[PDB]
Amino acid sequence: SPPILPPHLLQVILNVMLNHLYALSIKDSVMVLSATHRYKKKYVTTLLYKP
Amino acid sequence: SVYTTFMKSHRCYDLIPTSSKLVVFDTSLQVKKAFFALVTNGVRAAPLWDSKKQSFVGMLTITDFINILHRYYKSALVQIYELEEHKIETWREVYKPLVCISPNASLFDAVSSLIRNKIHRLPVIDPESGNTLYILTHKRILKFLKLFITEFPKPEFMSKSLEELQIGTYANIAMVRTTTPVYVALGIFVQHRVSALPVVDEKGRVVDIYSKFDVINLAANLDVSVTKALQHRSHYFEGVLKCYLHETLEAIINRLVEAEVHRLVVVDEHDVVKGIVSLSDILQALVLT
Amino acid sequence: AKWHLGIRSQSRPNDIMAEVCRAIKQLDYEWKVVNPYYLRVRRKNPVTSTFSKMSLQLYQVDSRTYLLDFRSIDDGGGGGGGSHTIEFFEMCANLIKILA
Ligand SMILES: Nc1ncnc2c1ncn2[C@@H]1O[C@H](COP(=O)(O)O)[C@@H](O)[C@H]1O
Ligand SMILES: Nc1ncnc2c1ncn2[C@@H]1O[C@H](COP(=O)(O)O)[C@@H](O)[C@H]1O
Ligand SMILES: Nc1ncnc2c1ncn2[C@@H]1O[C@H](COP(=O)(O)O)[C@@H](O)[C@H]1O
Repeated sequence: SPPILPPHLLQVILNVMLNHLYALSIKDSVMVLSATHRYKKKYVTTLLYKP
Repeated sequence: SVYTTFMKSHRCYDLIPTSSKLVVFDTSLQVKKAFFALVTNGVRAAPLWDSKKQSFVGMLTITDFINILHRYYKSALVQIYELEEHKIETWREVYKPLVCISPNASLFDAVSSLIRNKIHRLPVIDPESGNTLYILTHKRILKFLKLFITEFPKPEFMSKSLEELQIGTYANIAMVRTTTPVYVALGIFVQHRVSALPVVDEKGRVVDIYSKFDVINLAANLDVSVTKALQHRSHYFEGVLKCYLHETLEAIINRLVEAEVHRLVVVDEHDVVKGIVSLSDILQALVLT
Repeated sequence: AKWHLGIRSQSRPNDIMAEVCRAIKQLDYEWKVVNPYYLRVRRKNPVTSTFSKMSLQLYQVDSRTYLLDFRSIDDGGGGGGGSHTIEFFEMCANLIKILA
């Protein structure tokens, strides 16, 4: 049986998680994906809007 | 010059916040969803990703939203309603190569790049990963220069008045009256390619300011007056930030940075507008000393 | 906005890993089975000729529910004038598509 979700690996975010894929519920055939990445000591959360 | 030496000795990376958000649009995205995504995310520009070419190809900013709204308004009067389902790629086709900068490039290169290309948005793109890291602005740069440069040695010109330096624009100032429709504002924006318009009265006294930024609030109606549109003023407003010709570069730079606006309205004793001093003028003057 | 981590399913863990191998094989990506519940997948960009890598890890979050996690691997990947990050999103989007 698969490992249990790590406690800090949040299942849902409302408005260790580095490099992890998050996504909004698809709507209007448009998909919105997100993730936070690191460049040296700078972090950026990128959202991509893709039909 | 101290500014020139500082800019040349620092990388763009140094300007990047510890944490930020970046919004990217696939160019197949419909324009109407693109601009609703800007508003929702409270962002003013978005890199464009061309999936077929597998690379960034341009930027989508508030200026484009304004171009498109203006076109939409005119076309509608002639029963043309196509801009709706337009994809970003198709609207780009209807009509500016991507200009970007590596995080390892100097601050000097960043500034030159913004001035030379007459843009307000400069994506910092890592050549190794290919990722956009951050979007650089005039505002961010000036704040950084003000914060990280020692007060002394202080260049003599920092103590010179606007009158002496002749920084900014003092002729043909695009302005609107309080009784001016939003759609007339758009036409002025599009024609003059100017980031904001002072709102004056009968005698020419500034009483408000209408920025390109105050327009995108409308993607979340173009008939209302400029005054009426500036009532959904989301942020606490103390009135119009202005300056006088006798004031020094130093005082003006300090005012700009502390207030975090893109320009001041130059005015006389009677609050009559005489010119504009923008971060564009400031940064240019500093890069040419 | 409500953001969800990866994707959830209520099929059997074995069944889930089966479908993801098939989705992978369909896109013609390469994949390596580390654990029964952990896969590394590689892909060469048709345009930029660069390679991109990511992890697929299956977690249990419920008694009846499982969560497939996507993670990008910072192995010096992408950068072909492409974007490691954007290309990560696209690999995922394609996979998520084939599923559903
Ligand atoms: N870094 C950039 N590279 C290419 N085009 C840009 C860039 N920044 C802005 N633009 C475009 O130039 C025009 C002026 O935008 P702005 O400078 O945001 O007022 C808009 O049509 C933008 O889409
Ligand atoms: N309302 C305006 N009327 C005329 N010129 C302006 C106005 N706003 C800005 N400028 C000038 O246009 C150039 C770009 O400024 P900005 O649009 O603020 O980046 C600067 O040289 C400004 O002095
Ligand atoms: N000189 C100014 N005085 C007062 N408010 C301003 C001034 N310039 C910009 N603003 C406001 O500040 C916000 C940001 O505009 P901008 O400076 O164009 O980024 C907008 O809502 C403007 O209406």
